[PDB]
Amino acid sequence: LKWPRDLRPLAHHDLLYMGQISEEDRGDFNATLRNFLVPRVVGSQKHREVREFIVRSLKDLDWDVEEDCFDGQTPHGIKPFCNVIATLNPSACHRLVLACHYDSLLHKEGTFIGATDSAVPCAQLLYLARSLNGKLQNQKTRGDGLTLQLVFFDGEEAFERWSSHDSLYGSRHLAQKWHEDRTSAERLESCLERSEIANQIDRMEVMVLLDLLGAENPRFYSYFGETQPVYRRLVNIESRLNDAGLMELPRRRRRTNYFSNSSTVGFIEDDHIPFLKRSVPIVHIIPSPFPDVWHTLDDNEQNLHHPTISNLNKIFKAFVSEYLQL
Ligand SMILES: [K+]
Ligand SMILES: [K+]
Repeated sequence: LKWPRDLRPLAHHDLLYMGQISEEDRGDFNATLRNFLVPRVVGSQKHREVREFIVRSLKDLDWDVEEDCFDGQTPHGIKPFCNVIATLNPSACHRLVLACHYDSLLHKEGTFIGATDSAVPCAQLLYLARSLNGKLQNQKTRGDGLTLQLVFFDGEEAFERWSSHDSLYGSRHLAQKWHEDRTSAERLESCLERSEIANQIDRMEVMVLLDLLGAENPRFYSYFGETQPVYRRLVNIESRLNDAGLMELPRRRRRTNYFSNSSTVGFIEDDHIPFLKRSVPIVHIIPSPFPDVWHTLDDNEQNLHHPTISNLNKIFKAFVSEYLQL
């Protein structure tokens, strides 16, 4: 079955622009990232400060921001959680959803920054909102029934041994909440003709979940045949940026090959699962293998690879631009 939205290839002009990184672009991203490079354990002050920074940043861009807060039982007792959902145009029927988690693992060995997991993805979502603001605000005026939505999940990490009951606290909560919140096309702005909308989760056109980003040379695969048409746009955008010489490589005459044009045999549990189970199409932008620093105290700022982050930012900016026809 074909994708419900006809995917128009990005014009060369727009590809070149989205593939440019200025000195002030790099600086802005790094300033954003610095806010996240702190321990962010569930219920802590720094975690609250990070949430407040996310909320203020997006409110300042005139997005609608909801703080979805609740208390849930964990192996460490009752804990407070708060998901952040930012929506560019609440009224638009369909959402391109980009997502990550903002909590950091409570590590048995001590202070854990979780730079790739997922401080970098958090910063990337805010950077996209900031850097594309003018174009996004223009797109919102179109009445075309599509918008951008950013979800920063709380409580992705397990408190003890990962299990169905100990992990994904924010995502399980939000997926259930949206599934049980009934609605219809008649109540929404410009739904696609053959849309089956019965609840809020049906409005999530595709969920692009970013996780474990920021290490050198990540390898991505299409984890879901359902979203192959969307995934292939990431492959194409990467190829086009390389052809144009817009990727940062350590030597001349190399290419990035992050987005493999294959599928893989790999089952990864993450915040997409509760949405996947409710028929939300998923693109999971997570590397396989995981970065070597995964869940170690070495998942820190200095182990980030900035040229890779810059390259990913170019791909993501071009992707959002293509999908929303910015
Ligand atoms: K121009
Ligand atoms: K993790």
